[PDB]
Amino acid sequence: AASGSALIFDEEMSRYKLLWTDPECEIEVPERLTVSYEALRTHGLAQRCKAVPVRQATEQEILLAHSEEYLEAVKQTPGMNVEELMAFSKKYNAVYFHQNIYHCAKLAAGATLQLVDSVMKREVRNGMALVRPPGHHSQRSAANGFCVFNNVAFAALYAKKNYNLNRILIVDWDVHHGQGIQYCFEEDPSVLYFSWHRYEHQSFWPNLPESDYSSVGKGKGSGFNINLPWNKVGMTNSDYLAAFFHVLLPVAYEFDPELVIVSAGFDSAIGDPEGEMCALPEIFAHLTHLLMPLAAGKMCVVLEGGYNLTSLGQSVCQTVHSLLGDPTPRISGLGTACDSALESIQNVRNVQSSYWSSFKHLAQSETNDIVWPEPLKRMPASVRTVVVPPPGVELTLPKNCQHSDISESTAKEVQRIRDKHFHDLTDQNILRSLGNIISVLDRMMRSDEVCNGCVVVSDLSVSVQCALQHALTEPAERVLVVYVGDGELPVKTNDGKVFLVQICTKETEDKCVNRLTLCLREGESLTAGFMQALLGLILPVAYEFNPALVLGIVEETAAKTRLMRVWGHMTCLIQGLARGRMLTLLQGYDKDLLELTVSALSGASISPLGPRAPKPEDVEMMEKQRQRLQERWGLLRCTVSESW
Ligand SMILES: O=C(CCCCCCC(=O)Nc1ccccc1)NO
Ligand SMILES: [K+]
Ligand SMILES: [K+]
Ligand code: NA
Ligand SMILES: [Zn+2]
Repeated sequence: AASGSALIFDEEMSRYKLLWTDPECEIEVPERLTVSYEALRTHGLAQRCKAVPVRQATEQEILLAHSEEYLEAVKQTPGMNVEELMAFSKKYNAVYFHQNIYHCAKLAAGATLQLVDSVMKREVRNGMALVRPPGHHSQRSAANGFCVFNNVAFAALYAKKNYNLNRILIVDWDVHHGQGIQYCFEEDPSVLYFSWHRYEHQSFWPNLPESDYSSVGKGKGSGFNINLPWNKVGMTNSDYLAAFFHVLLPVAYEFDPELVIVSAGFDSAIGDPEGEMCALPEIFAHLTHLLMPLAAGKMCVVLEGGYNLTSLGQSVCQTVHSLLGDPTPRISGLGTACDSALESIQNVRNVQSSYWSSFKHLAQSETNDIVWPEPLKRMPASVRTVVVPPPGVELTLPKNCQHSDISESTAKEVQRIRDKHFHDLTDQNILRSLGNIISVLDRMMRSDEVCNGCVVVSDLSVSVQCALQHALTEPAERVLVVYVGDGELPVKTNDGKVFLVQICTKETEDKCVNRLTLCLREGESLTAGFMQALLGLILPVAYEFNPALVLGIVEETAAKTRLMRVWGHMTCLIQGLARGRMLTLLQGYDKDLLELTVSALSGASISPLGPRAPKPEDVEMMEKQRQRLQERWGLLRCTVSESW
């Protein structure tokens, strides 16, 4: 199984620049590459990636996406003087040429192909190519928007041809629309293109009607092009995450790509003079993290734009941190997307409802100078995951996992807690597990040596009570509890410090807004239903709640239901919260569930779900939960609110 993250970079790509006055092009500078690599070096991140050399894309590889006429014309630019390069540049929109840009364009494209090969050959899990010139605007026969050749279109075409892939996801989170990519794949159902972009009702460059939400693809490709236009500037973390939870992720997990390619322009970040958005560099840690469970982790991140040298370096670092598996930063202050964003989101969801299961209930009425704080450090835990199996059970752990050793003080605390709240308890196995829970929690909370943990337990109520209560003291300001099982737990949600997600079998009305109860009907559609709940309900609320610790709980009766085909996906996605600090209590020994839990907790790749559609009874149940909760938890909203 693949390990490591590739970093593809070469300083030759900084050796072309603009040679005449052009206020429109002067932002695209060599230093974008320099500053990004050096930020990766400053933070120790480049040193932890597998350096993979660049190469030239061959003529045959260029012709996968471009015409002979356009290649032949670009092939002449190395012989041109400055006057001739100016004349040639003026034939295109917002692009400049330089004696060395053809060379660099072949390197940017070859670097991307190097990244695809490394990932697809399983030499690395994932990676990032830091390239110039960018590519997502270039077209079959035109340079455009600082782009000469379409680096990301190459990668998907090349991955199709040489690895016989049937499903490729391209995510373009650059602030501009990648119209070159859209045109390349508009008729192709094998490539799903998603782009958000500043649009402002078509007044923002490149000013194209087909960058609107109504362009869904053409022909056999209808439904595999998704445009989310931003019609105001100032979009925040909340807007970007609303886009992911309510548009991109439901479609991406249903598509089930075999490879993910990211057109990663960071001009969508705060401070950028082109984007004028307000999302913090830390959001890219989460945009990367939320997509990493797809395609068994096979993700190729390719640099596009980004022009504020400061937010550029920080956003590159946040992305590579997540590719390397470092713990995600906590995102505070999340809430409803703004009204303009909710309008764009509801519009794209409505036009896409003809094509995607997650949105299908919408189709009929029966169914429905700028400055910001420096990012904190993101250091991997010495031991990522600690595991406490039943006594005697030895298991093969991934290289970054360990078994627990109850201390003397810990043992005194269990006696104290025993001598207050469970006085008639002497079952020295339970008392061992309570020492295990406290020992694990103290390593998670106090030390940065250990990130998360999993403890197998016998008695739920005493273990849950001591886990939760021990977390609340020694401050964990807020605790998210995720319980798979029936019955009521010793968990009080009447103070705002605990949010409880319960996935159960009995349909029970819940009364207050700090509890989300999901009764999913039994059957084969249960896997699709849980995934829809996870992306569209659980993750929006959890992200807004912003817990300091996550407590997972699985009762023994549920440990062999179809609902635990998704346990790995939830465990990976839920580590976007609380900087990955999650304690899981498994009731009873299940060898596989404990293996899967530890695997996901440790950051391993997880198997795809493959293939369908969920029961309409479940969709109605979930939308009733959204109605009940979205006034309190605005990140749940995916429509504009009713004005009174
Ligand atoms: O980042 C990019 C390319 C940016 C496209 C060029 C912007 C168009 C423009 O008109 N820019 C401008 C002109 C004058 C003054 C300031 C900006 N794609 O992802
Ligand atoms: K974009
Ligand atoms: K397509
Ligand atoms: Na021009
Ligand atoms: Zn851009």
